[PDB]
Parts: sequence; C-alpha cells; structure tokens
Amino acid sequence: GPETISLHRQHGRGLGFTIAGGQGSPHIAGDDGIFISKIIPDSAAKEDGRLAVGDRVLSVQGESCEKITHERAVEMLRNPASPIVLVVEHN
Repeated sequence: GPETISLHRQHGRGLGFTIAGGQGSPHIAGDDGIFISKIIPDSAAKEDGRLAVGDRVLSVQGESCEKITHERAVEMLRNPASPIVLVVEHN
C-alpha cells in the first residue's frame, strides 16, 4: 500500500536519495514510473529508514508522479520547502 514518508531538509546536506525513470526515460520498459534508485548513507533518507531502493514514488508534496518526466520529478524534489512529503509504494 501507499506509505507517507516526510523527510526534513538539513543545512549542507541533501535528502539522501536519487531517482530513476519517468516518461521518456523509463527505468523499466513500458513503465514510466519514478523510482528511488539509490539511498545514500548518513542522510535523512537513510536515518529515517523507510525509503527503499526500488520504491515507486507516487507523489511529492501531494503532486502526482505518475506519467511525468524525469525533469518534472527532479523539479518537485528540489522544492526548498521542508519537510518534503513523499508517498511511495514499496516493492
């Protein structure tokens, strides 16, 4: 099921994950989803522990990540608001 994960920004470091996928650059053939591709150590994402590599990102700040480009997804994830609220599906 969809799970809500709020990550708090901290000065001088990033949220601690990268994404792959999107319309026009799918991570999996015929699946345009946005997926967590890496979780980087000693970060908000790592310490929080909920986010996992392979998670499908359904939303960022309530905005949908279905059928969007990679660029759009990165743009949503650079919103300087804090926390950044993700909704994801674990695999």
